Amino acid sequence: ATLKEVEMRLKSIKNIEKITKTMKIVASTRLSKAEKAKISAKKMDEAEQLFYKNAETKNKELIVAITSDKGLCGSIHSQLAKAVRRHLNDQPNADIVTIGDKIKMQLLRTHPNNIKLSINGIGKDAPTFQESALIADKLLSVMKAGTYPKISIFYNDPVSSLSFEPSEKPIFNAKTIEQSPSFGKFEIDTDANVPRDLFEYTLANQMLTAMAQGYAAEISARRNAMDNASKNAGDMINRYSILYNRTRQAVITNELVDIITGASS
Amino acid sequence: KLQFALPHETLYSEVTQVNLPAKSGRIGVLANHVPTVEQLLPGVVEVMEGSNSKKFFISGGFATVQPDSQLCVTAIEAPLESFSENIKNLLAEAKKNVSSSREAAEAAIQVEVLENLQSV
Amino acid sequence: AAVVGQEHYDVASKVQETLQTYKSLQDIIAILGMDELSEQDKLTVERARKIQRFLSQPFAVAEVFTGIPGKLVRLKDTVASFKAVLEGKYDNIPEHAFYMVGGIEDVVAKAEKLAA
Amino acid sequence: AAVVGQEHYDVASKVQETLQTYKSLQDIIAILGMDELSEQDKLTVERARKIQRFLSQPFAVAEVFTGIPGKLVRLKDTVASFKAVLEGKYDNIPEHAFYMVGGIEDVVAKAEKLAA
Amino acid sequence: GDRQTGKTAVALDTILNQKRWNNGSDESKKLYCVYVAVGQKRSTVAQLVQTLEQHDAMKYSIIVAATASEAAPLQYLAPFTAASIGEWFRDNGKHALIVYDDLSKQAVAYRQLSLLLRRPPGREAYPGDVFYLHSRLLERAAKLSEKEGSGSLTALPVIETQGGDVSAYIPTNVISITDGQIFLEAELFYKGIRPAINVGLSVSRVGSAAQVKALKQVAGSLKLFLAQYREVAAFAQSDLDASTKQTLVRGER
Amino acid sequence: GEWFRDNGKHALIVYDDLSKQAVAYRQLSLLLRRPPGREAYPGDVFYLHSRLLERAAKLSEKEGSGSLTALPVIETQGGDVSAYIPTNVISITDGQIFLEAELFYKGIRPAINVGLSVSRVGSAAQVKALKQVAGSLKLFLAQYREVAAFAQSDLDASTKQTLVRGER
Amino acid sequence: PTNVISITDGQIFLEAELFYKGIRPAINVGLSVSRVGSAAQVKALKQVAGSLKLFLAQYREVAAFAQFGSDLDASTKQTLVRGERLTQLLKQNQYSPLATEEQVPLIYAGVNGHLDGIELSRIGEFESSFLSYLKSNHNELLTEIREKGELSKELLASLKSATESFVAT
Amino acid sequence: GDRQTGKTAVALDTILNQKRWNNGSDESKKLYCVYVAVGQKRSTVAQLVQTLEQHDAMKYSIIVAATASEAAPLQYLAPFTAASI
Amino acid sequence: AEYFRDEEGQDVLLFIDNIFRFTQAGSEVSALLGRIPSAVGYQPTLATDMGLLQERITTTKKGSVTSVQAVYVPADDLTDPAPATTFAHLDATTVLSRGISELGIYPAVDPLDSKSRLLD
Amino acid sequence: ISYAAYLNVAAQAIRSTELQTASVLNRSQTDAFYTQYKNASEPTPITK
Repeated sequence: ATLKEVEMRLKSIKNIEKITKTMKIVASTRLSKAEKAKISAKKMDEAEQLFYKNAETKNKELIVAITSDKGLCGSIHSQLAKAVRRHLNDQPNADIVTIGDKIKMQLLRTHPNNIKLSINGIGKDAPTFQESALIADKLLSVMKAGTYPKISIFYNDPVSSLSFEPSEKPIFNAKTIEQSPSFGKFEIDTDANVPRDLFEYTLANQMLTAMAQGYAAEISARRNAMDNASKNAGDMINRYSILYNRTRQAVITNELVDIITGASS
Repeated sequence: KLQFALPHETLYSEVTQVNLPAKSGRIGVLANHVPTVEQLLPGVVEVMEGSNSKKFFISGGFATVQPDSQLCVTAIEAPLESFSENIKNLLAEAKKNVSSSREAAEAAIQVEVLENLQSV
Repeated sequence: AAVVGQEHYDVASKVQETLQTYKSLQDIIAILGMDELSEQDKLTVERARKIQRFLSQPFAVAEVFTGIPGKLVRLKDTVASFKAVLEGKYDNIPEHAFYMVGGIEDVVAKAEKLAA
Repeated sequence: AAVVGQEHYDVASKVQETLQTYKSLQDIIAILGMDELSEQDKLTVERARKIQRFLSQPFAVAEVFTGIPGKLVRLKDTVASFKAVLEGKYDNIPEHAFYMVGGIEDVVAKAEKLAA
Repeated sequence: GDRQTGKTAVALDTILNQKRWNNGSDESKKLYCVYVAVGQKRSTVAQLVQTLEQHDAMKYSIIVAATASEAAPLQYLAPFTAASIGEWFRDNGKHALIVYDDLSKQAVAYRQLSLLLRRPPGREAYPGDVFYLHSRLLERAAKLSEKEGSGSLTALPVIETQGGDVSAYIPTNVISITDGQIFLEAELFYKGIRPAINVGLSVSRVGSAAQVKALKQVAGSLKLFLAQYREVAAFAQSDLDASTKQTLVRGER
Repeated sequence: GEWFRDNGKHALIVYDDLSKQAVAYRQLSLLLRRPPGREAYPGDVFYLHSRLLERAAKLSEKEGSGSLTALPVIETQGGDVSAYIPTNVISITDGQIFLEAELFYKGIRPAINVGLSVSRVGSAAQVKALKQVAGSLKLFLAQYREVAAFAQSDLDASTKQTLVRGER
Repeated sequence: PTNVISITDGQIFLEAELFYKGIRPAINVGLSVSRVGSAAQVKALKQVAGSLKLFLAQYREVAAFAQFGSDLDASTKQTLVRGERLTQLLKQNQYSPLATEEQVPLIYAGVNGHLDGIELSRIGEFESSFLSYLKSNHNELLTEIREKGELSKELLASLKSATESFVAT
Repeated sequence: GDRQTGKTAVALDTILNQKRWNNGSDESKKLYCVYVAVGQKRSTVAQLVQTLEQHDAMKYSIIVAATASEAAPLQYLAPFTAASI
Repeated sequence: AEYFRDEEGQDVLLFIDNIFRFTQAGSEVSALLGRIPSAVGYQPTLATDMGLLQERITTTKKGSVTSVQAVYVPADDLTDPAPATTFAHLDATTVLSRGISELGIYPAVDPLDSKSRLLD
Repeated sequence: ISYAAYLNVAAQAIRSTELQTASVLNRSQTDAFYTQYKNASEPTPITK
């Protein structure tokens, strides 16, 4: 009827409310592990930065970007899509390595030619050394990463535990490391191949950190989104509930009137 | 002061003597040591903070004395006790694997790991 | 398409389809944000938001009551105005620009007012 | 239970649960998908879809409304064939190879037919 | 608006403001205000009377009473009679006001009469001639021409929305008769906006050609502006343009 | 039932189902031209149902302790518990037991949903032994209901323990 | 309406939203039935349209899932792609009768997936042009559909060849 | 379905395709189409007959009408006498 | 109560049980009287009957009958006509919650929900 | 092979006493699928 169609639709909204509540909670649980990992990873990254800073390492641009395969991780996917596009105007020829499907789809539209590499299986898993290492290894072999005298990686820095600002950092090339200052305060002879090794090692170490930062932001975003969803669903519940109650009364009245009219005759 | 950091741990962040196996042989750091970068090879590692000594098994990484006397060690995983013969059984299989066949290089790395394992 | 001609009918058809989509995804929009819709659709939604605002035309004699001087637009002008909007020609400027104004030319001008 | 035979009952109870699970999970599938749905649950869903189309069975008097002669399947045969399905003895059979056909002999035969 | 949202208070304030008008001399600048209390507790009305006498406003105002106790036929006849009293002032040209609180309860009274006269129930079970009653009542209050002595009787009839939904037979019938409505939002009242005047659902027709020029100049377009504030905060809940942010900041003040 | 009760004994009368009693009275009333009422049921159907259900009582020791326990059964017409005949009976009754369709389908027999089952006398006449060993049971099951929605990834151990306990 | 529904042997439900969506006739097969069925369907058209209902039914379920997002697998998006073209295929312009002989090809093309090859927007152009192509070339084929009213193996092949030849265009 | 929303038009299309056989021969493959219009304004009917005359189909159409003005008994009688025709 | 108030000058407090069941009872009596049942069944004389009941309940200068009534909402629908009629008579509302009693708070009065119109 | 691939293989091997925790072991396995693109055109997604 009106009454039943209201009621079933209201039931749908109720079920949606329940799911968005449930999801928001599961996301919070998952987020805790993600964040825990990220601290340890970030500490490791800072030690490498200690070298780079003191070295003043300061590095065709390469673009790498990171998002999960998974969706509804807030606006991580599309805030990143917009900020990548801005620096894809700043290099309208850049070779894009898209780590995860979601950034790939949006970015793919803006320059199809520029899409050279993309990965998958990222989002399902939580960042692990194997993944980062393998992506890095493929970056060197497949993409010939070292040839590009500029590399830049984009990720989502989880600015605050309820915010994420998509962020980028420059992955430094071995040439830059060679001619950067504070040689002697970091020694290399020729019997080591530390620029060419350290570049590779920190190619992955930076990438893993970036992945950790991103993943934490993604799960955090998903929690935030599912929380806001619950609020919106509640409002619709209330609106259709008032409608349900009114509709119920109206049916009773209309039916009652019909019997009365007949009885009167 | 040793900064020993890993993507899942960080056991050190002053550490007095550290003895390290690097692609340059073995390096020992005592107080102010020359501020260098050294690639750490897969290792049996000793870290001493005071006279107290901690034995580490190290999966290779990098060692870098910073000019602010921060011995930044980054490695993928750590203690020596964790090393403890199933690894020998797997290494036998890995020796077999090289015969047929990245896998060739991998099995070669396994022979290197066997040396590192023997070091324990 | 005969009575008021094919061009008029085609222009109207697209408006109807677009708006019907906008109404259709109205549920989804509330349940999860507009940035949680498909990109192709999101263009449609943004366009539709413009179309909705565009439909305004300050009252021509209840101009007093509204407090905004009236606007009267020719039928020939109207077809042109909507045609452009459907081709997204003037879609690149605020919703406010399309809100409470007359013809297509007025939207452009109101963008200039807003731009200041 | 006893009235329709203990085996028959248990098999049919298992069918009911399997289908009921699929229906409850249908809501989960709607938003979440099978993406974060459990492997055990997925196997139950897959069985439910197979069972769902194992229900399908043409009618001889709906050769008019289909064109495939109906199936008159013996009671014992139905109990046996449904039991097997639940056990997952025929989870190596396509979902569509249960559709619009008789008992196990037909279902397997239709698997081969689709294979060819 | 909604029941007991200080519904009475809104009207009372009008009476209070016109105290200094009534302490005036120009007879045009006199509102002789009638408060018709239908279906209200004798106690509440008595408190109201005492309130009016506290603001010493009673001497320029009449109170007509058809309390909750009072019989339904008396309640039916209560607005009509009150409007007659109003007409004596109006037809003396003198300006006046009549607040009919609550005509929705009069609707219930006429409903009772109709049913007890066994006339078939109308829409929403309210008799179908309810429209005729209200329209006849309401149109007896008017601004008359200078020929007719510049008569004025302002009408403010007070309708108690069912479930705060303006769609509803008794409310809509009234809305169509009146030349503007002053819907008040329950949510805002609760959320401590006193007075809680919804501007989404408050309109006025030819009211915008009665106010002094000062309050047209100073207040110019503010109605439009806060119907941009309403919109601004509608979609405020991602990235706020500086224009929208400025509006939100202004809107809040 | 009164004869047994009057004789001081105890007995249990199960009225099954008063929903059909209502319809029959409706048939009589409408045919006797008595005015119709809510949900087209006669107006004094409440008076009848209440009158019937208040002839069940636990009589004083003056009256020799006797009693007539009663258990009316009401049939839900599409689960509409806001329906006029259910609402009336619900008011009259001192507790309700509410069986849910999902539970029946999910093979839980008895399919009583103990969420909306309440007894307003309840534990006052419960076996002391059984009272002791099942206050906890109510609380555990209550949690199991809340932790029901946790049935669909990364999930707290505490909830999972509850879930296991609840299912068993 | 309830009384009439019982009496009648069919329902031809028109959906209001689908009218606005521009599907005219705006019929929805979910609420449209023919209880006498395809005993009244001409043999040729019966052969071509055999799974048209099935495809549409699959499209409907898949489409429902798609509105609630979640990355649809390729098999579902095959359905989605087929279905979308079908929806456009259904559309018609009021007061334009069509000859059955020239409705049989269009359904053949769709069911034999040739129209999945053609972009959704220009499906309407394709249908018109396809008919023009048949009018030019396989007008012998059109004559046969009129004359014999059942598609033989030879007709199916001829029609298939004609469609394939025009898929390029 | 929903009123006036090509309500007439869906049906009218059917009448129009039966033109193809009607114009043709073989009376058993012909139909004769009787359009019954109950409760509709004269203008609607007039448009319909104009459309039918445009499609030159009033060479087989019968229009049985009971316009909106016309009496309620005549409206009740209208389907049953259309049936007779 | 009126003997107490008027003829013993006392301020008294009169409990009423369900005023829903007062209404419900009145609704039946209407139907028995054969009067046309008004909206949602409830008697056409509903408003007047409550009016008599709750205007005899009033504050006199002799005494005052204070009345505590129990309002058992019909299906928790406050949109129903009978609660609305009641709320007009009500001056204050004490809104006990069982959730609140479960938080160990006796009085079980839900503080946020409690509202009075003489809290001015 | 790359230096960090060498270290990776070594790290994976190094998680073998067998008495070590799941998280290490999870860190020592990956199921990700290395999709390959180029100029959009995709070489077949070889497992990562």
